[PDB]
Amino acid sequence: MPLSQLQDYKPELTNETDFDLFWDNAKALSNQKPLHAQVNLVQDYPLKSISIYDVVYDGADGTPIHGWYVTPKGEHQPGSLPVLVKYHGYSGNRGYPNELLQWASMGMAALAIDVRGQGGVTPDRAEYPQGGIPGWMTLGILDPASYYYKQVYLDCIRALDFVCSREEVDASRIAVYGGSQGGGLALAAAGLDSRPKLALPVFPFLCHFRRSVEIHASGPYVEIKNWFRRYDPEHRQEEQVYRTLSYFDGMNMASRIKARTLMAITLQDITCPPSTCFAAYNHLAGPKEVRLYHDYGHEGLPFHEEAMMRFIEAYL
Amino acid sequence: MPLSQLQDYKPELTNETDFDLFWDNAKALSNQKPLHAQVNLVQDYPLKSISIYDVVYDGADGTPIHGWYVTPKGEHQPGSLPVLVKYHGYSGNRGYPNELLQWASMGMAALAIDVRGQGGVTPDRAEYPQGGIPGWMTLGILDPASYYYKQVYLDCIRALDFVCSREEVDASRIAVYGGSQGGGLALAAAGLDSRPKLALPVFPFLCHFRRSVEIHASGPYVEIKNWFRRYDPEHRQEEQVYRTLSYFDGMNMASRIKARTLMAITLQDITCPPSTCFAAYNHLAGPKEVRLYHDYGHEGLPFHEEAMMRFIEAYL
Amino acid sequence: MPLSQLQDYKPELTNETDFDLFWDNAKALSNQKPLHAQVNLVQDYPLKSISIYDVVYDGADGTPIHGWYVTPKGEHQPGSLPVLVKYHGYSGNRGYPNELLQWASMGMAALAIDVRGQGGVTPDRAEYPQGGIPGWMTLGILDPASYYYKQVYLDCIRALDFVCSREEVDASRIAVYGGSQGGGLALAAAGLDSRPKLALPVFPFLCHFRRSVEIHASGPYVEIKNWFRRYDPEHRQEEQVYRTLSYFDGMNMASRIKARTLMAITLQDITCPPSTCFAAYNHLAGPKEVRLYHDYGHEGLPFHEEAMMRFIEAYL
Amino acid sequence: MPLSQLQDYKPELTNETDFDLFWDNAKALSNQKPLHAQVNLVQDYPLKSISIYDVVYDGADGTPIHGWYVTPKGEHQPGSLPVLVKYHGYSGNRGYPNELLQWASMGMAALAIDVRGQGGVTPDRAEYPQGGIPGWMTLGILDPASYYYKQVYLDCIRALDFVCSREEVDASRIAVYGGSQGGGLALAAAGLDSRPKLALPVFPFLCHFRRSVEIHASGPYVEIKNWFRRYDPEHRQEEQVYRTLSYFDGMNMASRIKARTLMAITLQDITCPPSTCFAAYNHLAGPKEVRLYHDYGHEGLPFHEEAMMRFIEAYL
Amino acid sequence: MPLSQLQDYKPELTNETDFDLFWDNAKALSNQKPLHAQVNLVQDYPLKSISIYDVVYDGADGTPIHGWYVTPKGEHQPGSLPVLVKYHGYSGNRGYPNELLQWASMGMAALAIDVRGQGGVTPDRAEYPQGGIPGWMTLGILDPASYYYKQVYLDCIRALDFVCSREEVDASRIAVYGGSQGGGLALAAAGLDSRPKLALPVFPFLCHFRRSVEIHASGPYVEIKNWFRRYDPEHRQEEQVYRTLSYFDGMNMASRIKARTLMAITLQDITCPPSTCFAAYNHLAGPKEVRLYHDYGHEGLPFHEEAMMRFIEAYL
Amino acid sequence: MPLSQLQDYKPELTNETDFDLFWDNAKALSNQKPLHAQVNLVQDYPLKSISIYDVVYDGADGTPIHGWYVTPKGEHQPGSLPVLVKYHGYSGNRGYPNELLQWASMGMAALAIDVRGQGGVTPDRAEYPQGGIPGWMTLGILDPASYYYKQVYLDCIRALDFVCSREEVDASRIAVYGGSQGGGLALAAAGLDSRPKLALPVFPFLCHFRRSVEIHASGPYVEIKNWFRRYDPEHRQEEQVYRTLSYFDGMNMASRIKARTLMAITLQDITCPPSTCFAAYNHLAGPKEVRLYHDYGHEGLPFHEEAMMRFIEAYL
Ligand SMILES: [Zn+2]
Ligand SMILES: [Zn+2]
Ligand SMILES: [Zn+2]
Ligand SMILES: [Zn+2]
Ligand SMILES: [Zn+2]
Ligand SMILES: [Zn+2]
Repeated sequence: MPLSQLQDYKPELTNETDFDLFWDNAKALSNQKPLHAQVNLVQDYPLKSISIYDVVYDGADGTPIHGWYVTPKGEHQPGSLPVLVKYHGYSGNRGYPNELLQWASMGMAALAIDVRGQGGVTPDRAEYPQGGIPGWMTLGILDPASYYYKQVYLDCIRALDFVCSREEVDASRIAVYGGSQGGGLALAAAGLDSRPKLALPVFPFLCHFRRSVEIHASGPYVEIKNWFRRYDPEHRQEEQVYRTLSYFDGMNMASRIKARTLMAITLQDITCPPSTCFAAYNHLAGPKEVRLYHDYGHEGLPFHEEAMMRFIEAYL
Repeated sequence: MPLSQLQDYKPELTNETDFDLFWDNAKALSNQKPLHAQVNLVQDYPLKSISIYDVVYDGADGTPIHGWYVTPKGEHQPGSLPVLVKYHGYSGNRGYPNELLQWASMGMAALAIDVRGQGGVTPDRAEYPQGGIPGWMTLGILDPASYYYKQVYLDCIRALDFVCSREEVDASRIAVYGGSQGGGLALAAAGLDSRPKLALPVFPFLCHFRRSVEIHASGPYVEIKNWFRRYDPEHRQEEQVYRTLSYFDGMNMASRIKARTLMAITLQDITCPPSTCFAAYNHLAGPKEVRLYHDYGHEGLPFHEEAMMRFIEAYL
Repeated sequence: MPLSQLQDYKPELTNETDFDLFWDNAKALSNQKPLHAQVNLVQDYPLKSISIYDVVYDGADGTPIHGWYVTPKGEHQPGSLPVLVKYHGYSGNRGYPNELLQWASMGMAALAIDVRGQGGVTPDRAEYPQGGIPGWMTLGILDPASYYYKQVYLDCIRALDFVCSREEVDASRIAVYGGSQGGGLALAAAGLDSRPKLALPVFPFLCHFRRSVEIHASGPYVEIKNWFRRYDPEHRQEEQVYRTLSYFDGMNMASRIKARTLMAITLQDITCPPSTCFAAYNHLAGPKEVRLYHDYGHEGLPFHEEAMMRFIEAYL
Repeated sequence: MPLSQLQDYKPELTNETDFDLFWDNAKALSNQKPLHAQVNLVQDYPLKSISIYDVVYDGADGTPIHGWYVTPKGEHQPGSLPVLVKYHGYSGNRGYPNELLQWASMGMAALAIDVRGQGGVTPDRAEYPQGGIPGWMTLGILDPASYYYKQVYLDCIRALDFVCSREEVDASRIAVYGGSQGGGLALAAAGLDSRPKLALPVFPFLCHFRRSVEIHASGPYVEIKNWFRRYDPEHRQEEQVYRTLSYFDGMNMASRIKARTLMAITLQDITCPPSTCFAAYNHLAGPKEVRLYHDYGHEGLPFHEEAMMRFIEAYL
Repeated sequence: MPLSQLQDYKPELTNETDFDLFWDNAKALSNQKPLHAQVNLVQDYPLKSISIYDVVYDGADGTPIHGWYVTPKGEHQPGSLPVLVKYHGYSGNRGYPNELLQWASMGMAALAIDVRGQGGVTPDRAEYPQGGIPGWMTLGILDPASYYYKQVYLDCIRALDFVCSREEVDASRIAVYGGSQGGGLALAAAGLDSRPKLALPVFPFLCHFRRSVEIHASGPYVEIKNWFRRYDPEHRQEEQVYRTLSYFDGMNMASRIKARTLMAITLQDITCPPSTCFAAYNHLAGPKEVRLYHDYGHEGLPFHEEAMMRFIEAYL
Repeated sequence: MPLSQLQDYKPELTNETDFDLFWDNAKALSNQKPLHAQVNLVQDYPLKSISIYDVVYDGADGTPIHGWYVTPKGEHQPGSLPVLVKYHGYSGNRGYPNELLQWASMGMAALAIDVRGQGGVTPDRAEYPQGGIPGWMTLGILDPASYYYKQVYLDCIRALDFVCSREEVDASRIAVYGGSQGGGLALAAAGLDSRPKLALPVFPFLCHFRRSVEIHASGPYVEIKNWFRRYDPEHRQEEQVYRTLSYFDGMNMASRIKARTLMAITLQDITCPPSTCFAAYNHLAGPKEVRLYHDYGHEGLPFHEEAMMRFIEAYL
């Protein structure tokens, strides 16, 4: 897709008429299950200008979700610290505490959590009706009530609960952030919950699934293709598959975001094609900015750090 | 490693002292769990020379294992039919019933089963303490009691319980067969159970783990290397990782096989490298024969089918 | 080409006005040359349900063409058995007798032949006026009377004469099938001869030659571009190259097919692109069905075996 | 090379008798050229807990070398701040000020400089006798006095003079750090200068040149091979090429390092192969530690940040 | 862009209003530096049929440009000999004198020169305000006056002055030739100077710069993309970049060429895309002819030698 | 293999006892069959310093062999011109008359011929008993009397009868030259016939077949490996295959060469590996010289032309 085409690219929403009903039912599941947040301070870490906490809280179905919570060292009044909540890339994990340093040295608290079952210490306790393709995208794909990303989305909202359980945190100054899957999950946390003030998705995955699969996006979108290869080579269940996926689709989530958003889009990206990123961005309901990186694909953006900082200082 | 060294290659066993104890505990756990076999005749399949059953039995933890059970059509006396159990490759499934025809046309019954959680309708109900690398090789890798392949090997022994429960089947004429993961599973079945008379591993996976990994074998062995990359970059838990895997290592299973064995090894194979295949082959306790395909890798072997037919006709 | 355009794609036929006269003359060559069939029962083969014959008969120019002819065991009444003729892929051969087991267990005969000069025991005794590119697609390319595929199309017709010469065979129940080049040869056999009742081409090669070269199909179509590279850099003989190949083109054959046809088309195929396959399917002159496999390329299709067996049970 | 041998690989020093005399003459010539340091406070950076200066100093031939110099915010006591000098990888640059954040938040000053002529605003004003291969590895390669890395190794040392000219900086607590080319530059700086107290090379480039080229390392070592291709196909000038490179070789620089060294070595690295890194490590004249990452090549080492930081805290 | 559109493709010229004034200011400053042309006869080169000279003249900034100059043997009259000047590919050099033998066996003189800085003995003495990407495409890119190909273009013209100052040579029968980079230089040579009678560009590089970058052409055009990556990720300096490059574009030069031009264009070339070559061709102002090699990419064209010889004989 | 042991690598000759008898017999038949050479002068070729002839002679089995025969223009005394015979690379052809110009300008006659069946107008009249792999390496491989290179070798010896039958040629000053397959044919022409004075093989193909195959050389040796994949997966026919190829092997030919030889060997060559070329070099019987190009693979060698020209001046 050429560029002035991408910038007006606004395909029709795929949300089923029961989208909000499905979600507030899923949120009722979460409301009945307490956080039971365990927070243990790490004192053997060499950075020293920040406080580092090892965190675990219960997901809606009892899965213990692990994170790192970091603050500036020193005394903080109740409701004084802004907070950034960071979600991570497909197969990754909470990372190391020092990657939250930038946020803490701006005066902010920050949280990085594991996505259940991925390459960390957080397991996946949900049960699925059938097997799948290596990875997570195809687990429970035939029914949205059992789909892998239902409990993931709920784990991501309960991270906002954890931050607001801390009295030093200012609940009116929450940003959600992430690259790729991380960016998908920030769109969903800002789409499903009212509390986030800013969203900063970078090349978000989990957007416009039908198109992503159709144009042979690389990376984890190929799992959905491999699903059809093994389960349904004539595409007879195609409709059930894309219907299930519509409830988690970032484009549908974007139509319900009122938070101010800064999106980063990379024009040579073949894992999260920019037409899927622009699909979501142009359905954003609140004010928004975009950074277009013409010659970058799915990879590190060291220059984007400073743009995110400016944005946060201006509006958080 | 050159061919004449391949066949003198007999590295030390890595079985811990309690290998047999770990397994007969896991087996006694399976012995308390009835199979609850359900069978259902497929009506209107194009082949009318065979009867085809859609089959489900419970694993030891209650997971419903699906399969296909195929016999020559018509009457058979109790205890008359020899039987072949087929196990499938990594990520695959029970396949299609026409792939078991060959066996039925030789007057045999045959069963193919799903491996739990892979590309089939058979899910994985076991719980793991942590997440993992996409795939199944790293689930529960820190403790053999909770490791993925524990319940897989038990499902595979329970496939022998299923075929032995068929009244038409002759329980003294059972063969176990599979390629790659399939071949590893057939060495497990024959290693952990006395009933199989023949074992037909094709390029068996799950053999000589520490060598597979260190010589940088491609395919699923790479998940173990990626475990290290994410969880343990200085290899401080390498000892626990390879002691977990030793309980499941086909080289240690081979040492308890008394069945007559026909192994295929492909000399250009970078996925199940031939030194790891030879290492298990050179520890087989019973009679054995090998087919060496010099210019083939990890790929379909059209000529091998005939070689297995002759072996089966001669000895089963 | 996008799926909705693909299905309606029906380009102009390239057949020259003397297309049927050429083939009439080429068939008169075949009429001069008797078969001299030799049939020899294969002994000690492990499948005892079937009788397997090792077969040779002469091509029109005298080339000994070898095959496997397989029947159900025991005697059969004159004219009783339906028969399947199998043609193989580019560089392949007659295969192994066990690959025709499925047809015998359905109560049918079957025949698999070598294509002349390819990777079996059947040489190519035709003489060509010039050299060529490695392979067979460019031999004699400047004159259809001397082109590689004339004597090949005639050996394919003579395979049908071989089967009708068998006492047990029913001439009114002949099917022809094959994949890739075999699919092309099946199209040729049904379009040039009236005897075949069914045709089952899978992603057929030798279709819409000028398109297949122009869009840069991989695999053997590349030999034609290489021909221009070596013999005709400026495309001065372009019109004569495409004229020669128009006489062998499956799209032209398909317009003369009255047999009922089941075609498989793989949508990601880059060796036999689907626009070229559909170009033939949409010129077929008899009843037709298509199976379209969205996420497969040029590869094995284990699900298609059952679709073919059903088609043959229904219609042969 | 297998691991235990690799850990003890200590090949013979290639330094000419000349080596210290050559560098004595090059350094004396540099000391005739004032620094002419210019420093400009960056305003309107979003962080605010650090002071950020845009920095330029003269190289020994007048080239204006650019950098970022970063301190914790506020005034500091004379001679109080430890300092980290970071040199960058092949083709890169001084990066972004936020990348020096972690050093500053430990109480340290930090300087990141451009390597002359590579991907930043610092040109290269040195003149060379011939042309060369794209890149910088082959510029002046027939004469050590005109070789690209002579003015580069002097620019790096003059970075130590710029930090020492800052009143806040403690000259007895200097650490030199870098990855790849930067690891190479760090070994040179610590080897040709007596001021660095710590060296932290990550998979250093510019070590054991003759072995690097002849085991066909990837990356910029390829430029040297291409030099032979273009200028000397039969290797008649090879002894002059390797004599030149010997004055720059990290292994020869290591035998002159008395500073305490922490080296990161990647085992699968094919750009800076592990034998070349180990050759240097085993010639280091001071106290040393190694981190050996088995499953990592030429890539980011995020776990390594924590290890450098603990090392800086115990010893800087 | 398909074949019939390619041929008519005549995009708008990008030359700025001051294009002619940029170039007569660059020539003014070239005019003031005398050629200082020196020659030197090579002794026992094995071809005795030809006179072989090792040659050196000064570029406009005193860079000494080395060449091979070849004439038919013995002494010649004043003004008798026609002459062909050959420019070389990206990163290459003057070649070997045997490569000019064919032009000399036609009773011509021939000159092949090094392009400054590339893979020969000729250095580059121009100074640039910043660094660059490895290679030469990005040196001085922000400023037309400081751009790498300014002095290159001037050295290519002064090659003309060198041949025109040899007594044997006939200034009215000058041809300029070369492949890829050489093709672009030949374009610029015949477009900036009145003297060449014939131009023979082969798949010229340095043509239609914006298009070459935007369609992801391989080879050196990718350096301009890597420039934006490293220096300007949001393309805020896109305009100055392409402006600079417009002073050097073959398209703009070709407008001013009144000489007679034979252009080889390769339809599968991904380094020098046929659209950019046809853009330059359809802007030629004098007579022209084209050879369109359909199945050739960026490579040797042994058949094109004869065509160039025919064009020369007929018109030089 | 490392260079020191390459230079002393002289493995065992694989010639059978009947190697000389085989070739005695094939040459006796060849000697009974006249050449019936036709020779027609080419007109309107732009060069003029040369006389060019289109040539055709009969092979020993009746294939018409086509070539180009080139001399200095004008008349010449009987027996006065030395001659170079050029054989081409695999899939190639006689090339263009301008590529012989170099040899003509030295005062020589030059002949380039076609290899039967390859990318020219020369067909292949031989009959083979079986099929093969695409290309010509496998044709007739189970029997030396029918092997493809038997009649090629004889046609190469008949190129010498053709040049000796020309009045102007000096039969005592024949040189045979070629690269890759051409180098193999040069070695066979010098090993089978007594007339050539010089041999100039460049990276000879057709050497030490068993090694080349078993170390996985790319290019046409891969045909022999593909022969085992298709015909003989378990290598039951490996000694018949290598016995056939031993009759054609350049290493065995080299044992019988009396002529003076200049060999170019490329050290990074993966198509014609250097140990296979050294195996031949080290069995040469007469005097010899080598040029080792250390960083070159299977590609053009523009510096080698001059060294060959020096060799020919010195010794022809
Ligand atoms: Zn959707
Ligand atoms: Zn182990
Ligand atoms: Zn056509
Ligand atoms: Zn050295
Ligand atoms: Zn432009
Ligand atoms: Zn041999």
